Amino acid sequence: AVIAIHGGAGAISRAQMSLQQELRYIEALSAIVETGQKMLEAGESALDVVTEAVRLLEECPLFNAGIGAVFTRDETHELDACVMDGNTLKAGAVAGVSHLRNPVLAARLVMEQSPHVMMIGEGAENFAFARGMERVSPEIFSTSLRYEQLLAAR
Amino acid sequence: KAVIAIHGGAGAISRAQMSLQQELRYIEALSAIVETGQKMLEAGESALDVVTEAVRLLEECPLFNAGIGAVFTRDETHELDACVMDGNTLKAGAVAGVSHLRNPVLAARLVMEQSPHVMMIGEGAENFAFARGMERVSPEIFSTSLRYEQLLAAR
Amino acid sequence: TVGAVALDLDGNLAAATSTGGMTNKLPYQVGPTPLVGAGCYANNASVAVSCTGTGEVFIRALAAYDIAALMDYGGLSLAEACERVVMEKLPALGGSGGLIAIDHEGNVALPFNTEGMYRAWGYAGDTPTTGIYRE
Amino acid sequence: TVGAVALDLDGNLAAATSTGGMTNKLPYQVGPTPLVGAGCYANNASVAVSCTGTGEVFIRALAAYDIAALMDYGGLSLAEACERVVMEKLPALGGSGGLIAIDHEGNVALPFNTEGMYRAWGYAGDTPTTGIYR
Ligand SMILES: [Cl-]
Ligand SMILES: [Cl-]
Ligand code: NA
Ligand code: NA
Repeated sequence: AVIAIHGGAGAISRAQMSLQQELRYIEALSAIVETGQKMLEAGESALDVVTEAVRLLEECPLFNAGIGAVFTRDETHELDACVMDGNTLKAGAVAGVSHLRNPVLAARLVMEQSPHVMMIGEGAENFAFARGMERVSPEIFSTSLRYEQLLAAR
Repeated sequence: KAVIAIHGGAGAISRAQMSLQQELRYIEALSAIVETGQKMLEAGESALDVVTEAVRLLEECPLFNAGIGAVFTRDETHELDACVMDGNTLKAGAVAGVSHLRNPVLAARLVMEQSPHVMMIGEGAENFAFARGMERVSPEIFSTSLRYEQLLAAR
Repeated sequence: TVGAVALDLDGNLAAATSTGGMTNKLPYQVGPTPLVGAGCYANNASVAVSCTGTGEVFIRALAAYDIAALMDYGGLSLAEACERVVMEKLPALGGSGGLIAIDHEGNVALPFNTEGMYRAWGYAGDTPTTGIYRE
Repeated sequence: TVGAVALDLDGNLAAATSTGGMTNKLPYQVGPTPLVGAGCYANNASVAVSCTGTGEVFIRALAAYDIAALMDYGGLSLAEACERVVMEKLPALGGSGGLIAIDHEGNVALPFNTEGMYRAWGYAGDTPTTGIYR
């Protein structure tokens, strides 16, 4: 029984980073993987474990998902998530959502409470809201650092 | 060895429900579109242009649930989806949830050919297509009395 | 749902699929049609595929890419791959429908597990075949 | 993009992926994350996969499902499959990124072709490994 997590691949620069900066990411990754290991050891399901790990990575503002999502061309946030259960081969996915704090929880709702597999935008939001998931403003996802990366990319 | 295949959908096509005249309307549409594709292939047109035109014809054909003759949603609207893939470059283009584009497969090919993207959705896909000079339509043009009668039958 | 697959005189494969989805669908539901490897896939190295059927099962089963992978990696013939996917794996997930496929050798397949599939195919310079019901 | 894969004590596999996409993306452009077999795939018979990378290439290459098919049909090990996909096929299409994968046997892979991938893994009741760079 085993977990792996990621917080995204790309041009992460060593000559750009202090050890203290790096350790912020290392600490966040170890705390989330430890939560998952402890859940697995206690006999939680692979599905609950990957759901909670991705929820924590969403909450973690260091990673581009949920809180700390990158900015679009229009200085908005549009989020996507997916989950798949290897036991049932069921899957749920939301694409282009801006008013759901934890897209992975919405993705799991689609998997568990629908046959649809993939829902998009307002439809995905209305699906989740009709099942009591709370509506948020996309402003909660905003961080200074991702805003600086938007200004950098232009 | 050049060759084309087409489909117009799989389902509970009922023999006891259909007249020969009804069946021949489907046979005629399938043979005309497959023959256009064979003639294009034989003249040396690309697989990509061949499947693009065949799917455009199936869209225009109101017998088939794509483009004109699209089924109705719960809200008595039409939302259309399409994909095209080039086996040579492994490029693909796709549009999901579009209501104001006459030929979704041409919008899919626009994404493939005139963007670095694979898939666009909804108004974004439409705004992308309009900005590339694709004409806007009303989703009313997709409506057929037969698909409407099937919606009323389902509820 | 409608679709086309073709192999041209240059040995290129291509596939296309278009749909209005299921009658009475929720707005903003996305079936297999616009999803690479679900409703549509083409690769000069293997197969061009266009699917039509129970939408979700075609996504979960990635039916269009599974034909290709069964052939490319598994060494299945187009016929064996189409049988495996349409007649065994899709029903196993409660999926009904079919697909059309052409491989890089110009073999053609139009499998379906339903009562009918509106379909047609033809070699360039040959007469077309059409069908509705099971052959 | 963020992701998790896991094998539980019942031998079940699951995968999850979540993202805000590319900085400066067009709204209503769709990366691999919500596309089954592109950004996310799990099957008890093979592998659980969560991807992160140049989005279009992961879709065109169906990266997450390709790991599973290369293993299931091709007989490749998880390691061979991850090498083939991330180090050969993705670069061949000009795709950059990586993925995390666990197979039904509890083998784990975290391949990437980029300068870094924020990653961690651990066996239940063992100490976790973390990484950023190559
Ligand atoms: Cl017949
Ligand atoms: Cl490191
Ligand atoms: Na986050
Ligand atoms: Na039509």
